[PDB]
Amino acid sequence: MVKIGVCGPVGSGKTALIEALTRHMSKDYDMAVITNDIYTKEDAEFMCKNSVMPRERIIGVETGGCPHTAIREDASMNLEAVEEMHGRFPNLELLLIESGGDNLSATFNPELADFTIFVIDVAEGDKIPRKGGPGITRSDLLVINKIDLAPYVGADLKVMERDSKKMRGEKPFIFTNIRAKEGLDDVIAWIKRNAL
Amino acid sequence: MVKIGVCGPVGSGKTALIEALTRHMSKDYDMAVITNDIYTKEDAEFMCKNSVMPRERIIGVETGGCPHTAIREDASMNLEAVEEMHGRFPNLELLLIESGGDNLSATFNPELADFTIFVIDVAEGDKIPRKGGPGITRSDLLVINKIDLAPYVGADLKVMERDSKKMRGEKPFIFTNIRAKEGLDDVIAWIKRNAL
Amino acid sequence: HVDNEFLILQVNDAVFPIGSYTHSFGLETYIQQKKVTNKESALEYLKANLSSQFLYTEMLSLKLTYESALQQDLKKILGVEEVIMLSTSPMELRLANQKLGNRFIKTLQAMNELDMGEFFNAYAQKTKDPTHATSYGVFAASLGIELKKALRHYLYAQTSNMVINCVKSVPLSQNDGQKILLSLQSPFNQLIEKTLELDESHLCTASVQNDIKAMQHESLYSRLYMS
Amino acid sequence: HVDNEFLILQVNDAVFPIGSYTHSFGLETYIQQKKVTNKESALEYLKANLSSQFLYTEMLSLKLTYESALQQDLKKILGVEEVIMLSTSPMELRLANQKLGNRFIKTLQAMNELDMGEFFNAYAQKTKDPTHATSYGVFAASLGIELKKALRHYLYAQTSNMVINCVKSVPLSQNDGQKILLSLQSPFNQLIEKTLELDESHLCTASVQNDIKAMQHESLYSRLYMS
Amino acid sequence: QESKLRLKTKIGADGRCVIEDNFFTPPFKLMAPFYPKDDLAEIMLLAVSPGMMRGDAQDVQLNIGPNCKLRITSQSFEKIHNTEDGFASRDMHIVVGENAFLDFAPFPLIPFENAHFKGNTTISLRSSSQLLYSEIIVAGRVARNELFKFNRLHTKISILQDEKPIYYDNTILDPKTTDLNNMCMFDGYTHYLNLVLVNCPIELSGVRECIEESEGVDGAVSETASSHLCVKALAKGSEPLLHLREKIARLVTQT
Amino acid sequence: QESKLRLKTKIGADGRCVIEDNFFTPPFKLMAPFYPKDDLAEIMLLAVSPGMMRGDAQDVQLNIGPNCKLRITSQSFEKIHNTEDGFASRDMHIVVGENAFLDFAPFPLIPFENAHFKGNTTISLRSSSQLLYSEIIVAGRVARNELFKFNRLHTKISILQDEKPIYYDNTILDPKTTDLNNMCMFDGYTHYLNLVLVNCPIELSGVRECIEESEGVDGAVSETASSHLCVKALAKGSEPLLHLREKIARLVTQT
Ligand SMILES: Nc1nc2c(ncn2[C@@H]2O[C@H](COP(=O)(O)OP(=O)(O)O)[C@@H](O)[C@H]2O)c(=O)[nH]1
Ligand SMILES: Nc1nc2c(ncn2[C@@H]2O[C@H](COP(=O)(O)OP(=O)(O)O)[C@@H](O)[C@H]2O)c(=O)[nH]1
Repeated sequence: MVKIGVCGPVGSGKTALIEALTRHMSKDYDMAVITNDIYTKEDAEFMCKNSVMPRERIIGVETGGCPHTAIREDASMNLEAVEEMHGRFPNLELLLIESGGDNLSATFNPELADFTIFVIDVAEGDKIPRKGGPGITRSDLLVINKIDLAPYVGADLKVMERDSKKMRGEKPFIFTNIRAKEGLDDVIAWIKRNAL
Repeated sequence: MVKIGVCGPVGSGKTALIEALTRHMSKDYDMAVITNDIYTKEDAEFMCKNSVMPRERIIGVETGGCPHTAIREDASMNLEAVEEMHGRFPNLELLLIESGGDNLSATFNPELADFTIFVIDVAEGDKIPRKGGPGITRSDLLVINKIDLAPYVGADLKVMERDSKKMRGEKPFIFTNIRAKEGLDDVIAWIKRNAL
Repeated sequence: HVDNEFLILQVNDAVFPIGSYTHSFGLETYIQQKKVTNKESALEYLKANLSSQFLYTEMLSLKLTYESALQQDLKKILGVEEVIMLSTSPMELRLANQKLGNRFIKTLQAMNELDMGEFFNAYAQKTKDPTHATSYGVFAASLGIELKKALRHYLYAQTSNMVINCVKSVPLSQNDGQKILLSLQSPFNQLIEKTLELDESHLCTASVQNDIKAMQHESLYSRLYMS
Repeated sequence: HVDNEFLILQVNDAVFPIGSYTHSFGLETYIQQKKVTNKESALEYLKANLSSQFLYTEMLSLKLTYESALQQDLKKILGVEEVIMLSTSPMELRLANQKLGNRFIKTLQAMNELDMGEFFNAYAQKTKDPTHATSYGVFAASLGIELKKALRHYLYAQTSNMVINCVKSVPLSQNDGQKILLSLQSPFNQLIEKTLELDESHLCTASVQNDIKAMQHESLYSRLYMS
Repeated sequence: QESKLRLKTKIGADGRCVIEDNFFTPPFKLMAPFYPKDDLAEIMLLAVSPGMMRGDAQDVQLNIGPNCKLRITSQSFEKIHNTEDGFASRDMHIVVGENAFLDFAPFPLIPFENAHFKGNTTISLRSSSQLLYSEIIVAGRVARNELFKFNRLHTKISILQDEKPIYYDNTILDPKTTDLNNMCMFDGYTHYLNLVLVNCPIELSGVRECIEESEGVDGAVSETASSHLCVKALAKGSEPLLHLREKIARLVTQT
Repeated sequence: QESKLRLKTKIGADGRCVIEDNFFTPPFKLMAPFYPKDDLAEIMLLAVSPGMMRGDAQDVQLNIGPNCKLRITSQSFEKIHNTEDGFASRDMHIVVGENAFLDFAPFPLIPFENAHFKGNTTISLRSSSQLLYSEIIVAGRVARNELFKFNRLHTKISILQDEKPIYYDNTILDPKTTDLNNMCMFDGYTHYLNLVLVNCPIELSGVRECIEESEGVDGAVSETASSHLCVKALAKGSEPLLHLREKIARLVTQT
């Protein structure tokens, strides 16, 4: 019933975040995933196994090579899958919708997503959050991930926190290492509080 | 005159590659850059300084938040800038066209680019090249970058080389560390040979 | 305060939100198998596809539900839709046209100030398996839009999306896209004339390699499209 | 073998490759400044924008070059285009309509099998600063497309792109997009009637806040659009 | 020239599928069951004639009794000659009973120059019935390079399960109205297989595998709206298609 | 009731810009130059009358001789009364010579209920001339809450450089044909400044700065097709506009 979209660049940890999220939360919550990030048939599988979910709880939806349109101005097939997921699960309280990988201008249509989580990572640059796209400013929650890579790429996390707080105002953001489950509890806390 | 497009995910080193490329090559070659990866006015600047290029040799072109359409099915404003760059530089032999950051399905219209370089990086995953998008299979040259991050993220470069050679056939790919200028000579050699 | 002259442009607008761009209806298979590699082979594909799958399934079905809607025969309309569903074997092609039909209706209904009339509302409540073409046929008759005109706009709109798929995926220069669309104007008129001539015995006339390529689309190693 | 009934759908197609989607014509400024935050304010913006910038600059200029083209008066056509260029102060709005004009002509010319006739070819050779609307006006007259019809399609196509910009950037639900397009049908008809009435003394009638917002668009801290 | 074939089967006194009743007139030649597997009976259908001419018509009636597991293999080719201002026709009504399995296909069609052929096939099943049905159509006599010279070919299929339609096919081939060589119809191939598996103990991935192993076949499988399987395939000769069909029939009859 | 103003300037015997010839009739009151900077002369223009009435017409002619650097500041408000079935008009022809600078604006317009006003301004420049020109229009008498009650207002500008047009403005305001309060026209503000800088020693970023420092102004600057600058601004009162204009004029006359 409550829809939360997850977008961000390719390789930023959108999938890792959704897998680690359902691993924790699916125990206490009725939930499912729709995902646009798929090419090969062996993609949708790997997400089911890693997330400890039954296959009926994950639907892949192709974008025609237009991942921005698919979540934004014509969300039609994603919206069709949402209505499908409601047919399968009448008690569904939480639905995670993952984009096909994108850039800082990525947004969700309000018809598709009730809340939005944008995911970037430290190795893309520390000057990313000041570039200021709608993914940085508009999203209900920003996630900065792979903080463990910081000293190896020369990424200044004070800079990133400074610039992020400036851009989002009082809109929350969370530093993260998903492999180490680090900050993962913060994200989970946010979803319970905000989206309920 | 010879147009070469550069696409790849956000944070993969597209800009770093183009800057390091013009630093070396602009000495012996008449060349310019068109770039869709811009948000803030201070973006286009930073590329001029880092690339050691005069400002008239770099044109930024906004995508309306549709970076895929802008290089593909309606390339109109990019094509308009190409014709502009030919007005400024009648002797122009090489034109580098950078996309706004994208995913594995990114391709250039043949009217826009004569050749294509696709740029991914090691920290996105080692299973990326087997996902097999048109960016992996179709591009004239693939660049795998940030190889120095390999042991820290647990990335198997034999795996990446195996899968890449499988997918591209005899279409060349090059391992790379751009910060260390590592493999940079290979890329330069490719452009001279193939695109001439 | 509805003007049909604008409404017809609106529902046939490429950006009208039904999700057509996510569907190739088998074209993606033809491309990865190197049957459509350029402008000339693309035009060959389009002529052959429009004269088979599109003429006998899409266009004819639109005329049939239009005519039934004029007499307010709901039973015949649902019968045409059952025939299409039982006759369309490739799964992704069947589901594509159904999903597009769902979206088309849901979008018309979302506009609360458009009064579709008692019959269209009755249709929208009962329909089990509408497609884009059948629901559109009922839509046009309900509003008193002239058949021949309704067909012209529908045909152009659906074809433009196929040509754009060619531009994106082959790829082709966007100019080649436009030359193709220009070349198709004589065939468009032949198709419309043919659609007016054909009786319902021709409904869902089988294609061969088109169906096979639509089925093969399910097993592609890597792909961008939903059909 | 050219059919004008199809050709008019083709050049007004949202995917006809002129690059309209990269341009907001100042709307992006109204959005970042929180003057268009929802469906109701978007509809307010659209009504005001179409009644000022679009009516007196775009629509009227199209009618003027149409009429001159009929008499094969190339001099008057180039004069209208000079007026528009010298009268449109905001740079990104001026350059937007010019670039779209370039793309429109280059695309028509890229289709070698379309014969535009001796006059349009002469126009295309001489024009210094065509816009989308002026070049379209010459195009329609050259092909014997009826003025009122030419205006109707052009108005719808340009407006749909503005509404989609609102959907993408506000953002709005795609359904709100469709409600807006339906609400605008009475205004569309008033605009067309007005365009037929207006003489050339009204050409490039000044707007005020629209121009200012179009200029302010140059200095936005972060932005997605070219205008 | 009305040709008939009528066949009715039952589980016999020995527990084996047997012919309960039959009848036929030329060209049809029916042979007696043999037993490759325990529950599996196989009956060969043959043809003794040099083809169909103007005015010829066939009527086939099959009735497969409860618990019968039967394979009917048609070992000939049906050739349609020039029919002039007339036509040749084939009508078939097939009934499959409870817990019965039928594997059947009519003779492959080879239309000659100016051949006009019509056919209609209706099949009634019970919810517990199982069916493997197929049809092959050829472009002409490929030996002499006669491709699509026939007048018109129209064949239809309807499959009902407990009186409810679960599948239709409408095949109309008219070389005067289209180029049947085009990439959406025959696409340079000369031979076409259309095949349906209703309620069979086989997974889509298993059928997909047989198709992949078949050489010289461009073919595919997919799930119908009624949750059954449909296979379509193209080839340069009848053997690759007939062989593929054998492999599929084998996958279902080992389960 | 034809009012005139004619003015011609030249570099005087003392090297200063001086009035060579003039003439005027009421309402116009012209004053004598004063000298804030070395090369900068300033001449005040004032108005002694209660406003324009039906049939009233003004004709202004300015001729600014070579090397003159001149600032003409209009210190009054032009009020248009109810003109009934007639109208009031203002025609201005302005000529700027070689290496001459002119800073000029006509009186701000305050149209009353049912006022009908027409105006035409033509300006000829030489390639070396420099120009700062502006016009202010207000909604009505804001004091008494009269907003957009006038009949019709139409004003035009043409600027030519060596006989070649470099700029046009066509301002038509008719409260019967549109709601001038809408977010594309006056947008809730009551006062509008339109200003052009031709061939001035100033950068776009400099002008953009003055606009940002100005309080109570919603405004902006941009480059024209001819490579000159245009500024437009809205305000709730004349002073914030007049002040902004002073700051811009200062930026050009210090260079
Ligand atoms: N070093 C590090 N790697 C991570 C972290 N989170 C995810 N990754 C890795 O980053 C790569 C990309 O993650 P993925 O989920 O595929 O990103 P997606 O493309 O947005 O779905 C994978 O190899 C992950 O294992 C992290 O916190 N630190
Ligand atoms: N470790 C490592 N970092 C790199 C390499 N190349 C680029 N980077 C860093 O990764 C980020 C890539 O940024 P950029 O080139 O602008 O990515 P783009 O978004 O594709 O244009 C920058 O912060 C670089 O400092 C490399 O070879 N190794």
